Amino acid sequence: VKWECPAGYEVKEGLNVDFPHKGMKRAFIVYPAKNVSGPAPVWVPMTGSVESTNDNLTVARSGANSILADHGYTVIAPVRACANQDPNIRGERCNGPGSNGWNWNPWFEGRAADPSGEHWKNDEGPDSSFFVAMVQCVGTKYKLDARRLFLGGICSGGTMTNRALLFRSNFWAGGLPISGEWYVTSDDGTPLSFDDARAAVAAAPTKIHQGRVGPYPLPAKVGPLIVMTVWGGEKDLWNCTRPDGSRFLCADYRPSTQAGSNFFSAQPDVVHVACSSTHGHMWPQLNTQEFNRWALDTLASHPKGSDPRSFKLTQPPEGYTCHVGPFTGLYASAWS
Repeated sequence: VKWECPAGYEVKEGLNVDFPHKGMKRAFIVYPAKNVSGPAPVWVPMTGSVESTNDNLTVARSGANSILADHGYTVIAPVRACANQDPNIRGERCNGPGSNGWNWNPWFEGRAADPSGEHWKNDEGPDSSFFVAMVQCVGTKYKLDARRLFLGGICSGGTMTNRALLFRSNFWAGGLPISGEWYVTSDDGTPLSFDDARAAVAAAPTKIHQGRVGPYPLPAKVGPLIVMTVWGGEKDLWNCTRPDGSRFLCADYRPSTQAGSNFFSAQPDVVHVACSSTHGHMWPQLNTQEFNRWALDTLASHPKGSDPRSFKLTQPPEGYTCHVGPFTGLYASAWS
């Protein structure tokens, strides 16, 4: 890791605006770690399609992620590009289909189903690179632990976490993709409809599935990481909204969390923890802060480069079931 900022950019505690990156002006919020001497672990939380970055950071039901600073983590939260640097924007001009080859507008987290997404098959996108530049810049003002840079999020933020881990596995130490998409495709990269992608995983629940969320094809080997994928249970689904206001099912996180767990579990230098709950499709609701503390501290117990064989999972808060490896309680096993 290299600690550097765009020439003349002065990082500060709180809201940072007009951060220059790839022709765009970005913003992010910093909460320095509390009760920590020396380099502090980093948490980069990302909101979803409707919740504002401020909601994700300060509202209990949305995760109140800024509170992790009180837990000894320097929190660096990026604002969505669609929000035009406003940390309070919710779904306005963000909650909907993406443009310029992107599938969803909240984050540059997946290539579109049509040919315009072709280029994103092997270009991480401006969000993935922005987060790296963001952390590297904050690191010039606050002492950050280069072996403990973690990012995560819910919904589209979870999808973005998946993409970031696949394209920058040599930077991040790990992540927490909570109910994020994988956008499963055929092995040859052909985009699949929601229904077809859903059926593909159901027909082969233990295989590694390609996906529009990452590079095509997925990398044969990624850098050292610890990834904790979270599924919200039977109700972990997302209903899109048509221009006329009507709603319709457009995402099921059972296949996407399964697919992610399959890929990361197969990786030799990646410790994958699969967690299941029953809160649905939103930030973990049961013992929320207990979960945030447990999850981040679990990730921090595996600094980048650590031997996966040395990892020791501890019991999660009541309301969660987790274990190392791919998900197992989502689809019936073959031997069954």
